[PDB]
Amino acid sequence: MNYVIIGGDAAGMSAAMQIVRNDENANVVTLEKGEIYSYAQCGLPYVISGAIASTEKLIARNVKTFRDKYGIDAKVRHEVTKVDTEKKIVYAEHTKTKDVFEFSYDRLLIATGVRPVMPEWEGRDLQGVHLLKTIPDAERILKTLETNKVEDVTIIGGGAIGLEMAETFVELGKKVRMIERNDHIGTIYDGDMAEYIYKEADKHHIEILTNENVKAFKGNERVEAVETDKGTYKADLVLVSVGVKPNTDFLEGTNIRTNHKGAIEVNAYMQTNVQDVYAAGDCATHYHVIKEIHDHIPIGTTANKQGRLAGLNMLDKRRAFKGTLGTGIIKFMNLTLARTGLNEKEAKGLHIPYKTVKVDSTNMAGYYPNAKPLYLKLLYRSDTKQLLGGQVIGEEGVDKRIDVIAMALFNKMSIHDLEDVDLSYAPPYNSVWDPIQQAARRAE
Amino acid sequence: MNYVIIGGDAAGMSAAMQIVRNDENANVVTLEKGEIYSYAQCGLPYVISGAIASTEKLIARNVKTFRDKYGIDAKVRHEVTKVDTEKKIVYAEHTKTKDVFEFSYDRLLIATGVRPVMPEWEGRDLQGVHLLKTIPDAERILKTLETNKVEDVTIIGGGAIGLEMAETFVELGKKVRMIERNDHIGTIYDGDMAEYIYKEADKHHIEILTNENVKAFKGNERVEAVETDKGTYKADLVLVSVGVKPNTDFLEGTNIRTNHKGAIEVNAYMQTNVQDVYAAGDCATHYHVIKEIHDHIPIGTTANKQGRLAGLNMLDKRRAFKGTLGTGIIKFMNLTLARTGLNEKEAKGLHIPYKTVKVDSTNMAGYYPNAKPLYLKLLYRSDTKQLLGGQVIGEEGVDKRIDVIAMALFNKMSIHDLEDVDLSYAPPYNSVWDPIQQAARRAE
Ligand SMILES: Cc1cc2nc3c(=O)[nH]c(=O)nc-3n(C[C@H](O)[C@H](O)[C@H](O)COP(=O)(O)OP(=O)(O)OC[C@H]3O[C@@H](n4cnc5c(N)ncnc54)[C@H](O)[C@@H]3O)c2cc1C
Ligand SMILES: Cc1cc2nc3c(=O)[nH]c(=O)nc-3n(C[C@H](O)[C@H](O)[C@H](O)COP(=O)(O)OP(=O)(O)OC[C@H]3O[C@@H](n4cnc5c(N)ncnc54)[C@H](O)[C@@H]3O)c2cc1C
Ligand SMILES: CC(C)(COP(=O)(O)OP(=O)(O)OC[C@H]1O[C@@H](n2cnc3c(N)ncnc32)[C@H](O)[C@@H]1OP(=O)(O)O)[C@@H](O)C(=O)NCCC(=O)NCCS
Ligand SMILES: CC(C)(COP(=O)(O)OP(=O)(O)OC[C@H]1O[C@@H](n2cnc3c(N)ncnc32)[C@H](O)[C@@H]1OP(=O)(O)O)[C@@H](O)C(=O)NCCC(=O)NCCS
Repeated sequence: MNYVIIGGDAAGMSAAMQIVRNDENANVVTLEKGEIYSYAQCGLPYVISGAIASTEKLIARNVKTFRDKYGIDAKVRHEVTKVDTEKKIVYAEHTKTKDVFEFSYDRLLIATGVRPVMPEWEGRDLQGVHLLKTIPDAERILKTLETNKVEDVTIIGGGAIGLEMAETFVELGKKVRMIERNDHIGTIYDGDMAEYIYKEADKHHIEILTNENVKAFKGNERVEAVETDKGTYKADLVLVSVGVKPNTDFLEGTNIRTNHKGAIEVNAYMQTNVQDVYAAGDCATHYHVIKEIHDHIPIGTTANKQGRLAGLNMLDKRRAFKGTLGTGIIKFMNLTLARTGLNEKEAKGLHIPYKTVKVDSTNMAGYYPNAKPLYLKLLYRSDTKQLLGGQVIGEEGVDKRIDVIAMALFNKMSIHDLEDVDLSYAPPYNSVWDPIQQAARRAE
Repeated sequence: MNYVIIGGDAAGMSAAMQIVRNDENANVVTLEKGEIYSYAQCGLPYVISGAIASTEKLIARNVKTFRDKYGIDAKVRHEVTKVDTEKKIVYAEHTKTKDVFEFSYDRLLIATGVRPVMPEWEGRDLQGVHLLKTIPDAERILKTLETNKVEDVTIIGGGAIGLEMAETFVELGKKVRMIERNDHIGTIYDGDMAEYIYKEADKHHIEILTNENVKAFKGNERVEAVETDKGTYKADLVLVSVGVKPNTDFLEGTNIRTNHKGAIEVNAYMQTNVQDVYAAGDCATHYHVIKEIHDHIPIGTTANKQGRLAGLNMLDKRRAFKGTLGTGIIKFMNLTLARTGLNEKEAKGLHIPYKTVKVDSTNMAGYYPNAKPLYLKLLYRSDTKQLLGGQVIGEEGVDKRIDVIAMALFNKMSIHDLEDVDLSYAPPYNSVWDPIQQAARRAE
């Protein structure tokens, strides 16, 4: 009956909505550190590029609707600093006044996501050095672009956010450099597939520096350069995108179990090891359908799914989380980059015996106008032929293929079974055998 | 060792290639009535529209390649007129010289497809009255368009071909009318989804006539009008697209079993009831994954799969055909029209208890530029919640959704399990919950 939720975004409010819809007696208090509930972080790079009019467009439901329409007691500017799991009390600080409030719970959900990491580099705090996570973050980047002469941009790190932001700055007419981390090589794409990414970057004049270590950001009051172990380069704006950390520091002393990076362990039902405490989203671990271990792959689709499940389970509407597949998709310049399941680094790290098939193909009938190349790779088990993962790169029809591969991994299909599926074909959409099925046929 | 195949297209040559690849000693004779092997009938409307340079582009493999590279004794202009299943002899008549040849078989495959039906209308034979099946057919339509002054085009019938051809003639700048058969209402799309098709046709000034019966085609040497039971309309070119008949006429007298429309019955292994006689493609029946009965849904994806399977089984590499889902996709003007599994007419005819969910949604994040409307309908069993079928209509991202639905149907998934699949999401491709999942959530 008293439900407390910490975090006011995808996971926390997916949970809140379930409770509110399915328990009319429920007293729901939500605790959010900032001033903005339920917004699409994913739209941030597209507001910065100007493709979306403003950050207000990213708001999915405001705090006024949560309060007035749904009877949720949604707090803004409340940062939780401590949880007492024996007394069942949450302590929150008002972020302006610093006055302390306490909230009694019957069931608690931790839905506090992750934060971007800023390594301990000289110059970290120079004006124009940025992280990107929140609407205020995006506004500070725009403010730097508005109030300065920005021509050279350096991105530290790659991955989804780094690549999307490279595109965003290219589209804003900047000269973009990105300095990539070698600990992140092979983590998303195999090396033979990442080649298409390097080619596309190079084609659009995005300089990618490999095997080079940042050491300081240089400047007086603002950044003007980035220093690495191999040079110093002019930069008028630096975006740091090198990793994330679960926002779980405040739970120190609660006995709530955490993996090595600080993500909260959850069982099938979003429950922690501590009675009546739950977790969901980027702050929690994510059972992996193919690894069969609790991984950490923080994304918004998983966050919404786990938050919804956590709400249902907190109402005792028992329902197991089926897992994540590690699915990810990125728009990068002219290319779409998609992957799901295990890549080679992951399969090797698990000691799962696998083979691969790679096909350079087209997204549709080769004779049809504007058929575009499509590169597709599948991993499958050597013994049982179970499909393990796929990576797809090209300009069109990539999302279709990764979604089909995601479906196959979800159903634990053997690679050769993909040959039997009655997928759609007409000349404007596909070939009579889909690229996935042609790759399946080449498998042993 | 002596394999005889009748039909030199998708099913027949898919079989041929398997036999040739997997039996070094095999003597393969293929018998094709026309002069063209292995071509994409699907590309024909797109050659006619000018989108594809010529019919030559549609040829996948030459008879010269089959003969020289693969050692297949590929005959052209050989029309099989009878089969003696006791003596195991195939009788073919040369289409020009009328000479008769005998071919002895150890295993026989019938891969003779369907033919478009021309009802017995006065004027059937007027110049400018056309069927569309073969490359010569497309050439004759082009000849009519090149010579004759064509302004008004009438299409009799609908379905994929009628719709694709209405677009083709619009793009060639003609005034297009379609006269639709009421025996085919609800057979492909439910009435509520067909509405989008009528709106789209009307939008582009394609006049569609309903509950109106053709009576005659009028003209001198060439066609110039179409008469129905309600009027007579100018037409300089008529395309008739009212149904297909399996090309199995010639088998009368054998004991080879056929369904009511003449399609040859095949078991799991593409075998007829007659020892050592197989069938595949449009001339055969198609086991339906969801109906659990042998249907007839002639389409090129199925023909290639069945032909390949027939070749394999003819070599005793035993492999069962898993079935068809009745998947179909059409480009029509600005819309993509897709369906798979059962629609309401099919579910009702089978007495399967079902419910439906319909969602008016978008293909991607609503705040992202050029997000387009997406209309999606699912049917599911009211008892077990098994997904039964789906129809998807919209401008972009329709093929992706139907392929995901096809995968779900293939795996016999419950509608609510769709909520748990880790499908891809980024703002340019989808919403955080795919439309399929939002519809799934609305189901009982
Ligand atoms: C630039 C960018 C692009 C992205 N693109 C995609 C994409 O294309 N596809 C995709 O699926 N995902 C994408 N994501 C990720 C997706 O946005 C997140 O996974 C999702 O927001 C996670 O939801 P969550 O509720 O777990 O955490 P969050 O959305 O981070 O919400 C956590 C909330 O908790 C609050 N909080 C933290 N600590 C406390 C505390 N002590 N007290 C009170 N409140 C606290 C924070 O203020 C925050 O609002 C992207 C993210 C970024 C930054
Ligand atoms: C305009 C059009 C558009 C299409 N679009 C699509 C689409 O978008 N997607 C899709 O999946 N499918 C599409 N199809 C259907 C697809 O083309 C067919 O399903 C596929 O060609 C069927 O292959 P099949 O080998 O069984 O029959 P066919 O390809 O018809 O081949 C049978 C062959 O047998 C020969 N033959 C017949 N009788 C005899 C005889 N007695 N003796 C000797 N030879 C004989 C014929 O000459 C023919 O070449 C389309 C068809 C048309 C006409
Ligand atoms: C906005 C947010 C609170 C969603 O709240 P929600 O109420 O769960 O979602 P909706 O408002 O779409 O409502 C969904 C429910 O209403 C039901 N519903 C919606 N329309 C319906 C209709 N017309 N008829 C019947 N039922 C309907 C749905 O079936 C669904 O039911 P369920 O929850 O029992 O499965 C949550 O997603 C959020 O905070 N998001 C943050 C933004 C975000 O997603 N960020 C990550 C993006 S990277
Ligand atoms: C063209 C046609 C003969 C295909 O013949 P095919 O030889 O089976 O097809 P391909 O040439 O693509 O060869 C496929 C085989 O080679 C193998 N192969 C292809 N490239 C390979 C490679 N690079 N490395 C290893 N193996 C490869 C495939 O795995 C496949 O093997 P399998 O048959 O054992 O599964 C047949 O589809 C046809 O006649 N089509 C008519 C046109 C049509 O499709 N019409 C209907 C469209 S509507």
